[PDB]
Amino acid sequence: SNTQTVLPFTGLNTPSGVAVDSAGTVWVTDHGNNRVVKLAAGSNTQTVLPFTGLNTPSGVAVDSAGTVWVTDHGNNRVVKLAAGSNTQTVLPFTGLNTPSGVAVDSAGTVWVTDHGNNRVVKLAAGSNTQTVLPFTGLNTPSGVAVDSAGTVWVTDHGNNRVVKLAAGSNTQTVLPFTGLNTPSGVAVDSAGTVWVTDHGNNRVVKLAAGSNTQTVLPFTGLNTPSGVAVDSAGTVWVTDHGNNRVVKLAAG
Repeated sequence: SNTQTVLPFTGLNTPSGVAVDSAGTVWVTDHGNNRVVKLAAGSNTQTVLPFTGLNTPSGVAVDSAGTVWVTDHGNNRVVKLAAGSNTQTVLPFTGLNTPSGVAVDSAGTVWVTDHGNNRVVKLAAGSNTQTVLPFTGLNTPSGVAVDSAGTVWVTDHGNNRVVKLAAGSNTQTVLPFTGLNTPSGVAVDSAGTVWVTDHGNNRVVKLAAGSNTQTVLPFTGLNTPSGVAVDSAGTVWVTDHGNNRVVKLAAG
């Protein structure tokens, strides 16, 4: 489409990340206000999740159970709230430094871009020992997305590239995006399409599966877009960080 919708969040400051579930509820890390906001599917009024003590939260992920995970960037930790709960838990990652993004799958595995350590880590559900993924040469990685097959995509911000690892692979693959600058976030669908917030170029790009054709989505008025989420229909949500707003565009 050529119709972009501003979601009725209020009072955002430098929003950093966005997640959308299968019901169409939208969660946003409202970075500059140290809070996570939500627009429940069917509602026109946001709520603020009962996390406590966040500092510059950088990213959010949600599963089908409605559990919400947040990279609490300024406190070097990842926090979680189960649906209905008013008290968060802290995941047993170790040695994180200003983590920038998070993704989860249906088994409960949690992946984190450990930005300040130039690495990506994961916790299998139940694990007390994170795994360092076999990426190499990352610089200030900014975001992560996973699919149902366990493939992981990472925006390697400092090197202007997107890298992926399939489950069981120990060889990283650099995707055929071109012309990226300081890319900030990544999203994927189950058709293999990859979307990136190409922050430095104020644009959102799509890489089509197979053809590897790269197109620019016709958002308008973006500035320093910070994060992205997609649904199965190809609707794309973007945290338009420089304008303190969240916008969406339906496919085509």
